[PDB]
Amino acid sequence: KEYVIKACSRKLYNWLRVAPYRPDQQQGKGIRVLGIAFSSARDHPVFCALVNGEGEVTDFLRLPHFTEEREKKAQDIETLKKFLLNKKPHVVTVAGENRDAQMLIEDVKRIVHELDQGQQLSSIGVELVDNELAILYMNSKKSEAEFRDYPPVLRQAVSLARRIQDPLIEFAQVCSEDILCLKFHPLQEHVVKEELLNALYCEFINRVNEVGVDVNRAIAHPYSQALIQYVCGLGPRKGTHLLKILKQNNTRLESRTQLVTMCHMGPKVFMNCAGFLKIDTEVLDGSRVHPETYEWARKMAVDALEYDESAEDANPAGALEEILENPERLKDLDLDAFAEELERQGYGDKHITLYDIRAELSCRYKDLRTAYRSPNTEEIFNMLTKETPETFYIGKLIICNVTGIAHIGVKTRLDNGVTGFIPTKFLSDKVVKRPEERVKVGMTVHCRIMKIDIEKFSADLTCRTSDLM
Amino acid sequence: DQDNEIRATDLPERFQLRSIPVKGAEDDELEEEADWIYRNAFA
RNA sequence: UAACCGGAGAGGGAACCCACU
Repeated sequence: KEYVIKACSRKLYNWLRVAPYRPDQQQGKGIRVLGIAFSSARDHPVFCALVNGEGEVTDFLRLPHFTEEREKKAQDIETLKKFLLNKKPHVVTVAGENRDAQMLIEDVKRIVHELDQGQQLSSIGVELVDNELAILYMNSKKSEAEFRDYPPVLRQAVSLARRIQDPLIEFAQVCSEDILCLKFHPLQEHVVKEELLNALYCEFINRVNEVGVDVNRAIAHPYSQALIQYVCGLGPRKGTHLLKILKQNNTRLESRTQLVTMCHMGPKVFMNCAGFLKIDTEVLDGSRVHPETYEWARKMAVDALEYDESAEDANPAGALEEILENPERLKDLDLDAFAEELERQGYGDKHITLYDIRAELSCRYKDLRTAYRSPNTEEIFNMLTKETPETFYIGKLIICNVTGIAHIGVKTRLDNGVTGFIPTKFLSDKVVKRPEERVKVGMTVHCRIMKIDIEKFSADLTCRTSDLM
Repeated sequence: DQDNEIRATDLPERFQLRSIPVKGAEDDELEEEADWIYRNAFA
């Protein structure tokens, strides 16, 4: 049970290393994410949802025309031209069902790139995005209260747009229960999942305390609300009470002590969350600087420019805003003398904590989320096919349904939807009379696997009965 | 009813739900618990 | 490197007259 929870928690920490898309990996803030959500791509209504970088759905369109029709190859291209002319995206987030969905994504990329249809005057790349959490975040009750008119395809496009915006907000908008509907190991059902749910909550609290939460979005956006359920010292009831207080009196945050000046939160509980609450506005209230380190961070910022203080909380603005712009002087600050002054006033050995105070003075509200990771083929294959190559093993018999001949070869599919190419060596031809005696075109035939090349659309399938044993 | 003790106390909500059966660890228990966690945290 | 279709036991009666073996 300990090693199963460790193997599950490693996949959780991998999945809790969020990396949403940003503008150029940094007009307006964020990226206008046009999420595409397909249903079948076979002359079925495929949906698109343009949600802006502020975190709100802005537009939507349908697409019931695809290249169903067997020969009208520009109807999907013409529909995507008329739809992309009616949309102003900044990133195209496409889902994936089969390899035909990858070919449709390639057609959408040919429509976007070969016409400058990423801004209407300049090409903007279409990013491949796996769809496993958005397929279970479009059936959630939160996505059933944002709109009640449209089907789940539009909610899947909106879930892909929100996942490209931030995956931690999706993890902070599913109850925890809802985390136990995503499987990371095939043995987490036999063991008790109460401690596994508490470890998932521990990893979510760790991510929320590393990244941080904004309070000026939890009174405006419902998608960015319910974020205090994973803050330090603020549980579900305390987070719901804080949201009810901030939405009942219309209270806004201009500092961090606004719940201590109005008597909204406990003193010791506010000191626990004195480095986990952040506001858009004092100047060190949107950072991890506590109220017992305000006049030390400001003293090190005054010492980082050699500027005389004006009773600094905001008055010495040259030492305070120019250090938020760029690191001005770090050789004028000495952490040995700073720790010595902290061992006579303040009363505590703060020598490497002042490195974090300096980092907050340089770039406050830093996010520990990792960079956006683009799909590299095994990540693509595992995403769109939902089957990994570690599952298959040499020695197992798999049924393959042949569909087409390549020129003499055997091109088929599996039951899991993976394209396999059996060469003429197993079919018993090179260019000679062909493998009808080995396998039947159209039908499915069991064969013993001898190779695993699912990424490159290859599979070794012995059609000889003497090789199955 | 039962949320007033969570929302009206000067204790954290996570700290309340982290030592719910017995709250707090005293000074005289501190070193013995440190040695017990040192012996038991190694397996 | 493809291909669109689909739903099923209905339903009455009383009275009178004519006719058949």
